[PDB]
Amino acid sequence: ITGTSTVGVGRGVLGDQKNINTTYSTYYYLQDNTRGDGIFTYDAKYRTTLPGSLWADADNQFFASYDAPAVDAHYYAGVTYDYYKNVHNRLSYDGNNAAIRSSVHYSQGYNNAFWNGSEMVYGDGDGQTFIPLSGGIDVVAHELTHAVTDYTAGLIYQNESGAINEAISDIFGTLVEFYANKNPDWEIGEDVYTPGISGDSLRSMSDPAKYGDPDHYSKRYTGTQDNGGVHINSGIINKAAYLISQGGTHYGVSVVGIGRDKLGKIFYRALTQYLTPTSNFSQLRAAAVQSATDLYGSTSQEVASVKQAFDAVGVK
Ligand SMILES: [Ca+2]
Ligand SMILES: [Ca+2]
Ligand SMILES: [Ca+2]
Ligand SMILES: [Ca+2]
Ligand SMILES: [Zn+2]
Repeated sequence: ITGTSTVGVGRGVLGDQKNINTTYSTYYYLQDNTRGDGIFTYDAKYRTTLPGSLWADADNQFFASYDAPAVDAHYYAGVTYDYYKNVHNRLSYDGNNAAIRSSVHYSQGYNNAFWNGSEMVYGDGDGQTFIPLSGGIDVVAHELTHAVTDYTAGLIYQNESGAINEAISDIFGTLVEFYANKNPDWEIGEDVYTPGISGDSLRSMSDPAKYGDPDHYSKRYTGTQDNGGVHINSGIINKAAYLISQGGTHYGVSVVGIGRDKLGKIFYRALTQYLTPTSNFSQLRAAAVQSATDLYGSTSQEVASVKQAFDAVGVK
């Protein structure tokens, strides 16, 4: 829509108040013109046709409970866009400022969120397993990082490449959560997963085995479910990424952590310059070693920690 940029205020899924960038033209729309070619949020109105209607509001105030998921989708897409721009110098997911689109209230009782190839889609949850999925900044950044992967390495969504694709999304979703300093942690989806239980989450990067995911290459899932285990075997990479950052001893192998910032520089580099559509875990290891080598030198501590981390999860 063509109109005047302005700022509205609302409340997100967890009840927190925030300012959001809106556009005025008769109504106030959720259209942020301050970032790239824009961030646009749509109402799918409980249907599955996409994208739905650009979200329109009469007074620029978004405190209705129906508004909550739109507020957070719109706001967290802007925070993810800022993370990629400021930290990695990348302009939107394609690197050329592509418009970012999201639809909320997709279907009824839908317990998922996803990047479909052209935009982000978020269900409201059934209210028991999940509350509206856009309330989780790690979930929003996870889905938006799939768009980044799609335009760069192009990892196919199955078997080891799909597991890497998923791990990349959990790593950058977590790094975005630390960037916004929103009670950060190494768990995924804990702000929106099971509102009746405290403490749990969908997946853990610091201890994937907590929920039954593998944390070692010898425990990988080799069946056919979940497209060959893309959400299961990602735990091996997540654990390696946690160790590179934080350090620790895992199955007897000691890793000195080098921190989150270096972790994000090494993996962003591996992702945008060395990973290809069919890369497997062993190729991920070699891409990560080469990336740290490029950035810090072959006899740096950084290269040494990437190697120990992959040795600790059994990836050679
Ligand atoms: Ca309103
Ligand atoms: Ca958190
Ligand atoms: Ca988290
Ligand atoms: Ca919970
Ligand atoms: Zn994913």
